[PDB]
Amino acid sequence: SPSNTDYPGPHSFDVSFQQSSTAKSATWTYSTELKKLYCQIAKTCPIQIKVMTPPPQGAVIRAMPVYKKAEHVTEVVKRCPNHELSREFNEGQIAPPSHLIRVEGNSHAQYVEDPITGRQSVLVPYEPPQVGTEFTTVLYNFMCNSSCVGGMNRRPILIIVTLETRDGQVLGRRCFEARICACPGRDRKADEDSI
Amino acid sequence: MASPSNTDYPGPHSFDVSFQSATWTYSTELKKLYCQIAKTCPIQIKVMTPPPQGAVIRAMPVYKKAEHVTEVVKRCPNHELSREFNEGQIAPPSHLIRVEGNSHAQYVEDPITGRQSVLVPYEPPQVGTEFTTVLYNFMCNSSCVGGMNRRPILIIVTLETRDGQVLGRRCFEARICACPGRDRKADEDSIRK
Amino acid sequence: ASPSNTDYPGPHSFDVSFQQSSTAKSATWTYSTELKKLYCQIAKTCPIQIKVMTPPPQGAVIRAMPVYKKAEHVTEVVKRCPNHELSREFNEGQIAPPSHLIRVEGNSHAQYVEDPITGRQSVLVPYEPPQVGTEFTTVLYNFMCNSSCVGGMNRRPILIIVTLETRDGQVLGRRCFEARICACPGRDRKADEDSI
Amino acid sequence: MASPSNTDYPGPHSFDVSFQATWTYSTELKKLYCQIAKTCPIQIKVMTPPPQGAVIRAMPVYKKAEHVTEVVKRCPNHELSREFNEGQIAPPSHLIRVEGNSHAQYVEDPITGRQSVLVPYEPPQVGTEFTTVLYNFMCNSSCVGGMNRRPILIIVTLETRDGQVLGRRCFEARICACPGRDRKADEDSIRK
DNA sequence: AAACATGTTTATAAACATGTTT
DNA sequence: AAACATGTTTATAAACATGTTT
Ligand SMILES: [Zn+2]
Ligand SMILES: [Zn+2]
Ligand SMILES: [Zn+2]
Ligand SMILES: [Zn+2]
Repeated sequence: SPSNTDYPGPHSFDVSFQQSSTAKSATWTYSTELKKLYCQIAKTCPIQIKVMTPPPQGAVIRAMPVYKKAEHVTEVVKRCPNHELSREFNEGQIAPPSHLIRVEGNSHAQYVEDPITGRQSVLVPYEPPQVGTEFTTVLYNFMCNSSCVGGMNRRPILIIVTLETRDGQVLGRRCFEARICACPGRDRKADEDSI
Repeated sequence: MASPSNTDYPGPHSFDVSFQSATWTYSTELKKLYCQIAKTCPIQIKVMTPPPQGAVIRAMPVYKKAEHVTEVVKRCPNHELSREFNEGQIAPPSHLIRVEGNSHAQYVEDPITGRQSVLVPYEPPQVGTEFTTVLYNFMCNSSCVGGMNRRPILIIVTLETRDGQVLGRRCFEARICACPGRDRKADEDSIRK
Repeated sequence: ASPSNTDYPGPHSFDVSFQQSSTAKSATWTYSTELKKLYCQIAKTCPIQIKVMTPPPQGAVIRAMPVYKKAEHVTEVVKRCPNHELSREFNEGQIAPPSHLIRVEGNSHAQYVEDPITGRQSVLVPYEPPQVGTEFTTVLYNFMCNSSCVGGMNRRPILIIVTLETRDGQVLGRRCFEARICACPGRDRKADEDSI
Repeated sequence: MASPSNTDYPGPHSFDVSFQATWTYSTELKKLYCQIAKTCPIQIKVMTPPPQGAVIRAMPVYKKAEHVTEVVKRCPNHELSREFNEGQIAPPSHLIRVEGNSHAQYVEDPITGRQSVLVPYEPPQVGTEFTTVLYNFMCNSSCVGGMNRRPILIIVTLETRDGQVLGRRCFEARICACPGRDRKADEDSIRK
């Protein structure tokens, strides 16, 4: 299984989320001390990338899902069959109906599965912020609820975004739990009460 | 052309269907069958004069709401592809309604309407019995995402002639779920408005 | 392959049967004819009647072997549970291997055997014709583990396979019957009868 | 010698035992009802600190005189089972085990053949009034081959580093399948 | 024999978790 | 959001099966 350990690296690589509009019906929200994303299915979710020094030639940013619990870590993460086949979300998407993770607003994006692992992930060429901007925004879409039967089956997962060299070297990586549900607002308020 | 009818029609042979926290339960006041997925479901048929020769009983599911009638009812992709319930089995894996215990049961998909249904040759009751029994199994919960997506359905059981002329028709709403008992009691308290 | 339980009267019209089952409510054993099933308490002796219409061969013998009733289990040797195999109780000064489920009492020539390859256990007795004026040869069998014995039969129904053989193991006839070793044969048998 | 004593003896340190479902304890019948191998929390209480190598021994013994002379052990079935016996420091025969303590030491008297398990005594956590020991019982009271439904007592003894008994408390233990059911049973049974 | 004892199974019912509708 | 809807998981109680005691 792939590594899920925070490694800032040579470019002080960092992933973060802008203000999570706590306005009750927020399409997504992020608990900072739970290191957890609560996101509605398919809704666009913006991620902030910061680097302390410019990364290499054609570096890239990959996002890969994986289960949190040890008993499952071995199993790939993809869209439950019902969602892989249904008409919605698939209309005419340049992504494979299997991949739980999609990127938005970036035609240079490229999806991929590994023959040896059969692990699914999406890659995007790194691109420095625009003038007077501190972050580089990547737009993500999560295609299955974390409770789809025949898929995540209510099994927690976590996103492992990593920065890499044009040819695979791991320049840095960060991770956060991701619960893609219907009421990120409620499911977060509640999780913050279990303690 | 139009969506299959759902109006009760006893017909020349006075054709009628009826039912005898168990596997299922049937509300007569709501004419609605509550039942667990894939569990066996006994339906009693009754005629007052013998149907013709190759007379058959066909069961077809159709959405209840006008908003959905035109869409064929089928199993959700999950279940249609799952090995569970489809291993040793002659029913095409997509058909919602199957009938167990009758080798002559034939499943059919309309070549033009795309609609699916299962027939069973008509056979009078056993001697000293007043009811011919048919055993249905329903293969998807009403709530199956990808399938019924919780849209209610009607079961249209129709007595026909060897060559598909309808001679009788009875209909009932079917709610395949995990807790027929609970849910039925819910619907019953709901009208206790 | 898992030993044959097919009824086969053979050339000598081999047949096993039971005398009065004395119901008594407290019998040490009882036998249902309609269920072909023997009910009997652990270790209590069990008289079984053998009949033949023509004398069997020379070294002709009678072997009794337990085997599981259900296909799902038929491949597992039937033996005593560890508890009873290790216990001093019943193994006191017996000539019989402590692991063997079926024993025979009142016969010095009785001989226990484990198949080197199959590892199956059985007990044989040299067949002897009945005493003068008696129609049946009698064989006293003992069953050393209840059925519900944990780590042993663990409530898995068995069948006993009594067989008539030639001195050299050729089967001359074979009969079978289920065998439920319990504490209240009277109750359990009535139970099975109401059940139907 | 004679069979191990079972009379409560608080002793110089006011040694006492108590209990705060997988288990339940009847105070009127001084009896513990609990499921097999499941974890059992027992609360030790003293009023002054015991000596140095002070230990807490737990030893099981038959309740009835008809059986006291017999050592209480696991039935051959469980003793030989892979179940509960895989990675274990406790001998597979020992009925009582202690979980959550690497210092726990199992002993079998060379002469009496009796088996128990000791745990070094350590005072409660700061702000806590009780030292807690976690015990596991590896056979059902009913195990054929073993207890064979014969009732047993648990003799928890506070001892000197060299085994001189300093304190002693006892309680009957019934390891069964439904502690709730059985306790209610005995309870209704005496209410008669 | 009748009543009890005691580990397993079966049945019922709440409590959960989480998506949709009012 | 507040309420509901609807499959799962947990908790409880009965019912069983079967050996012992009275
Ligand atoms: Zn999905
Ligand atoms: Zn389905
Ligand atoms: Zn045994
Ligand atoms: Zn045991």
